[PDB]
Amino acid sequence: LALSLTADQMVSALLDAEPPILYSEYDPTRPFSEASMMGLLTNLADRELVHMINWAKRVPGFVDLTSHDQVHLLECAWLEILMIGLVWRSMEHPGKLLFAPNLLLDRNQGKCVEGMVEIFDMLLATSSRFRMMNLQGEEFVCLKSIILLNSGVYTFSTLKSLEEKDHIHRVLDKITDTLIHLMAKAGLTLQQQHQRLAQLLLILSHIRHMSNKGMEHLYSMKNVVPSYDLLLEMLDA
Amino acid sequence: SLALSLTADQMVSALLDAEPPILYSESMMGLLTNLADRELVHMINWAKRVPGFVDLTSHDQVHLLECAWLEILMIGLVWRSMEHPGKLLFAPNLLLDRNQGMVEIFDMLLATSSRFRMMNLQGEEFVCLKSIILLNSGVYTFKSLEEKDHIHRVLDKITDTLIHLMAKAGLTLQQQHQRLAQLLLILSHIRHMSNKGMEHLYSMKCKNVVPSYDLLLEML
Ligand SMILES: COc1ccc(N(CC2CC2)S(=O)(=O)[C@@H]2C[C@@H]3O[C@H]2C(c2ccc(O)cc2)=C3c2ccc(O)cc2)cc1
Repeated sequence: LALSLTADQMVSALLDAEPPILYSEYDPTRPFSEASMMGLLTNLADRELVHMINWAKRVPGFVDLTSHDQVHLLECAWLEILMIGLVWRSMEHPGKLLFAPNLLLDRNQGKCVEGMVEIFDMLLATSSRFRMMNLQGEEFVCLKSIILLNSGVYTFSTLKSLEEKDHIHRVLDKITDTLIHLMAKAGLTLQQQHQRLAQLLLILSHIRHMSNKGMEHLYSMKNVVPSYDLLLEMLDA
Repeated sequence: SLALSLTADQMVSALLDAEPPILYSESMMGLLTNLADRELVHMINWAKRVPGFVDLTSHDQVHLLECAWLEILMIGLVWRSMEHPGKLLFAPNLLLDRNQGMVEIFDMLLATSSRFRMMNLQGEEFVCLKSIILLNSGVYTFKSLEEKDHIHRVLDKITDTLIHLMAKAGLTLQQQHQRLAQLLLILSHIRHMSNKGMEHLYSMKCKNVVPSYDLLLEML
């Protein structure tokens, strides 16, 4: 059904699929230690993951994939999705990261965990870049769906496999069409439309980078990462 | 900036003419390190000819190269291996396949090579993509505000260059932006491959081959 959506139907589907805003655990002891703060973020992240599978099942075209390739895309994308959501929540709070409405952290609180100030600096800079470009909500939900479909597609010798990759790349093309259509409705010229598209997609490489760093530093300290069976369990419900 | 007055055809001509030669190979990590060592010297001199790159302070040029150096090598590899399905053409005399492989990276590099082949990636588009990698990889990690604004204009020029090439080649508008999106989403997998390779380099204890900031400033 996904490839039959017009642009505006794609936007509506994605908007209505949006996950809820969750709160951090209430009145934790502050200030934080390294362990306690990581406990809070791990607890929030784990609760956001249930809602991210609900959201992914509603991304047009996702369900058409085999459960195996659904899990694979979520394994590859889950941190990038958590991170772009964090950056979007944080746009209107310059200098700060809004992990939850009750958990707004300034730069110097990232120092609690050993090398998580560097990722904080990267998330803040991305939020400024979104604020500069005046990223629109309809653009964000498109970008977040691109992350889900694109991040894992390149590491899927059966003929079945080529069919899903083509189906991926067809949905991605449709979300590209959708992004362009929103820009044209906004009133951007063709040249501005092309430049803004590239410039939203180029930011995705940095979000990949941040995600890879996040994992990397995490390890240099592991089991907290969600397992295949866990993602696959949650999917089957 | 004369970079910002360039037409699409001047931009391609500048990048095509700055293309480094394909070098030859002459322990498998030793061979690759020797090759990469020689590849680097050409990449600095190539980066200096990317339009709008020398208008950056030497501090910012180094930061971009430090961020982008392994993505640039990797995309070169993928481009050389594109007509050798199943194999990676590290050099005309060092063509390897999966068995010789670091199997994780190899399969990611091969999948990237197959994607470029599936899309019929053109050499004019190739050079455009490497320039983007160089200018985009470290711009978010950065006087500072004039610098970033300059880099985003040059990036807009390369976008215009890519779109112009497609328009010539006969693609419709819808095919043009779809084309542009597919090329740019591949860059995000190249960044991922660079990160994997980078942590792997350190995992195998060879964290000395990563050119440092000072080394790049010196070569520059
Ligand atoms: C035996 O163990 C291994 C562990 C890893 C690998 N890797 C990829 C495996 C092949 C699929 S890799 O990602 O670490 C790294 C990127 C690419 O392959 C390596 C390499 C390089 C870079 C600088 C060095 O000083 C030395 C090696 C690469 C490279 C060099 C030149 C070039 O033009 C293009 C790419 C290989 C062997």
